Amino acid sequence: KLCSLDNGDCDQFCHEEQNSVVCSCARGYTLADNGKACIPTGPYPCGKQTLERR
Amino acid sequence: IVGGQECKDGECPWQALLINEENEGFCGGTILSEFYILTAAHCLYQAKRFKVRVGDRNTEQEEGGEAVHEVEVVIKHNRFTKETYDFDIAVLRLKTPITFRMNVAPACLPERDWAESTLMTQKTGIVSGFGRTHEKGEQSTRLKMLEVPYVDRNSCKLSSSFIITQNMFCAGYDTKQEDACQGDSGGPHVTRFKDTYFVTGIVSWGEGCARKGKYGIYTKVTAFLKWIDRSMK
Ligand SMILES: C[N+](C)(C)CCCN1C(=O)[C@@H]2[C@H](C1=O)[C@H](c1ncc(-c3ccc(Cl)s3)o1)N1CCC[C@@H]21
Ligand code: NA
Ligand code: NA
Repeated sequence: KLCSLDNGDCDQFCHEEQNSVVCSCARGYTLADNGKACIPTGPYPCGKQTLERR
Repeated sequence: IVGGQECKDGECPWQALLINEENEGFCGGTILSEFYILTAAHCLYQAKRFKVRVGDRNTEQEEGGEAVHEVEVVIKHNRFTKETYDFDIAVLRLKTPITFRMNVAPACLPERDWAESTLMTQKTGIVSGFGRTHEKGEQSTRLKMLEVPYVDRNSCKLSSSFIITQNMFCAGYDTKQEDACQGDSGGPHVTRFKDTYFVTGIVSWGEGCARKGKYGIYTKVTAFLKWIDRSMK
């Protein structure tokens, strides 16, 4: 499985291992249990437009 | 910004504005965290003294969300050269921390190898600022953004009267009249990946604005991701 096809299914960073991919996330996000999604840890995570007026 | 469109509410929340002795904007910046702004080293020579405004979309209206921050430390790249604008990067540490809120949020710093394989290989990035709306014009009172295609390095070098180093990249259009401009320099070039915006460039220089056969020149942030991390401690 490869980062060159759909970014390895990763929401953010993807890196290839011998057989597999490993996903990771920027500071302010936690990698989800599924190993793919990036879950914000606060209301103003990096790189997100501020569209939900709190 | 020449061409493009006005940023919509919440859509450019990492934009910072460097303001001179007058509260006039002269350069942009990118919010990286509560304490740090990314800008161009060449911006540091454009005003004797300056502060940083965040949360502003309209410089002639008080929305209520705007804040001004003083600079505690300037961290200029030690290889910056005025002659060529090589190494055109600086980080500012603010005296007081930014409170993130509507129109005030950081852009993400990507991992280098993934940025190279995944962001820099996208069709386009986005540049923003309050700069001039045409080469000989006036600065925009409203924050604008613009989608700019990545331009290949060979084409970049051929088009330029000045050296393009590997710390620079081109973006924009050959003949279409859309570009960054004076007053945008130091500001953000970001690349979208699945609805998240990552820092990819710093507005650095151009031969005029939106000229035929010329492109916008940007500091290549991938070359400086380790330097940024060190600078931010
Ligand atoms: C050969 N070089 C020394 C690198 C040329 C540098 C020219 N340079 C400046 O001196 C800066 C910057 C610029 O392009 C800036 C400027 N003019 C056009 C632009 C841009 C157009 C497209 C961009 Cl991306 S950045 O930036 N100038 C207006 C105020 C300061 C001065
Ligand atoms: Na305002
Ligand atoms: Na052009």
